[PDB]
Parts: sequence; structure tokens; C-alpha cells
Amino acid sequence: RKRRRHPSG
Amino acid sequence: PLESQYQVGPLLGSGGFGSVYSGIRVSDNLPVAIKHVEKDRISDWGELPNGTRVPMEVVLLKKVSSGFSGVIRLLDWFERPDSFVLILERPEPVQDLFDFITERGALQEELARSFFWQVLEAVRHCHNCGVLHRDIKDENILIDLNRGELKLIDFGSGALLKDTVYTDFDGTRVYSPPEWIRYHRYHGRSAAVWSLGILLYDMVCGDIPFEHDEEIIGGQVFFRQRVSSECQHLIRWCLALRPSDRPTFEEIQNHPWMQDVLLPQETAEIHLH
Ligand SMILES: NNC(=O)CSc1ccc(Cl)cc1
Repeated sequence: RKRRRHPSG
Repeated sequence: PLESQYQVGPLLGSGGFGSVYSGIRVSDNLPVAIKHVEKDRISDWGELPNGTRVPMEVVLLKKVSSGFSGVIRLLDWFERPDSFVLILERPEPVQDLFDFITERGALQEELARSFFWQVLEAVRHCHNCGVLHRDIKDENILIDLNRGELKLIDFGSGALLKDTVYTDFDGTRVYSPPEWIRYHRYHGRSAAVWSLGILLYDMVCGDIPFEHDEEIIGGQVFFRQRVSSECQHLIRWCLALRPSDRPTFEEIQNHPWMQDVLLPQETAEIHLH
């Protein structure tokens, strides 16, 4: 697995 | 006169929130952040006490920017033909908590305890001021690396706090609670506690526990890192599937894992300097 950001909305 | 009161520096970032530049207040060399939001992109509007129609983000920032707190404060704001410009505090030096956790991996529990405590105090401050953030996550937390203080940012998905049900949501889905996923309904404080459970897992394990809707509503919490039984218990309590089974903020801060928190200055000296 990779860690990632998650955009709002 | 916006362009004559601040010297604008490089772009710090952009996204769903707008575009944010580094800046310096010309009056006294105070570091600031200058956030631009296009009017056509603003969904929620509100009214300041003066009655002038502004983005809800401005309403909420003004409600929480009085006095000292763990919230990045709104120093001023400007209206342009096609946009609003927000002048915000800028810690220096600074790193957001998402990048910090990426670089450091899972945090020592002593450091996670200090960070999580400060976030709880910041969120309590918001709720005390009648403001629900609705997008608590590591990306929306800044670390003042010299002072060891955490600062909450981005009220662009927030709302006035209320005791009735919310049926709208524009925050981050992987931090949103199972009742939102399942029913498109949540209450403000118990939804916030869920997102704090996600955040605490993120701190002590190095990433969030859930990526998919099925994991969020399944409510099974697997620990990928060694985490004390006391910390596991608090996380699992915050991530209770039924909202009324989640702790209040008082119960979180009275939890055995939360006692003997470091001061911010101690946190910086031991862990950040
Ligand atoms: N989702 N991001 C935002 O709303 C950016 S607000 C902000 C304030 C101060 C600094 Cl140093 C950086 C950013």
C-alpha cells in the first residue's frame, strides 16, 4: 500500500 | 489596498481550497499566508455581523480567531471582483502534519499524545465558538516546529455548530463516519470524534486505517504497528460504529492514555528540535 493525500469533496 | 500592505512571496500550495501564497505584512514583517478563493467556486455563503455577504469560511474564521488558540487566525480579508483574499497567520518554520508523518513514519506515543491533545483543545475551542470544522485530518494541521504547537487550518468545509442532524458534507471521505457513508446523515460532535479516531490511528500507525467505504462501515480496526493497549482502546472507542457509543471530548481527554501530556515547549525540545 501507498500513503496518499485525499482531496476534500 | 491589498497589494500595498503585504509583500507576496512564492506559492505554498493549491487545491480544492484555493491558492495559498507565502507573504509578509509590510507594516511589521509578520509572516502571513495569503489565500485566494474564486467566487464562482464558493458553495456556502454567510453573513458577517455587519451583514456583508461573505464566504462561510470567513464567518467561521472570524468566530474562532478571537484570542489565542490552536487555530490559524484570520488577520484580515479583502473582496476583489472575482475572488476573496484571506490573510492568515503563518508559523515559521512550519510543516503540515501529513508531510511530518510521511517523513517520520508512525509517531512515538508520547509525541502522538502531545499532538492529539493539542488538536482536541483546538477543536474544543472551535465548538466553544459555535464552529464545526468538518474536515479534521493531518493535511489540515500545521506544526510550528520551534514552538511545538499545532494549528488547525481550512474551514472551507465547516459549518455553524448545531444540535440537529447534518445532511450535507464536503470534507474528506476517508475521515467521514459510517453514518455519513450509509445514510448521508451525521451529528456534528460525534462525527468529529470519529475523524479524531482516524487521526489518532494515523499518528501512531503512520497512515489512516480505512481507504474504502466497505472498511469505514465495517468498523474493524487492524493495528499495523505496535500500539499500547491503552491507545488501541481509545482509538477503537472513537471509531465506534454507533455514534452514541463514541466518547465525548471530556471522556477522550480523561482517558488513561491521555494523561501526563507534554507541554508544547517540551514537545519541541524532545521531538522536533
Ligand atoms: N487546505 N489548506 C488551506 O486552507 C491553506 S490555509 C494555510 C494557512 C497558513 C499556512 Cl502556513 C498554510 C496554509
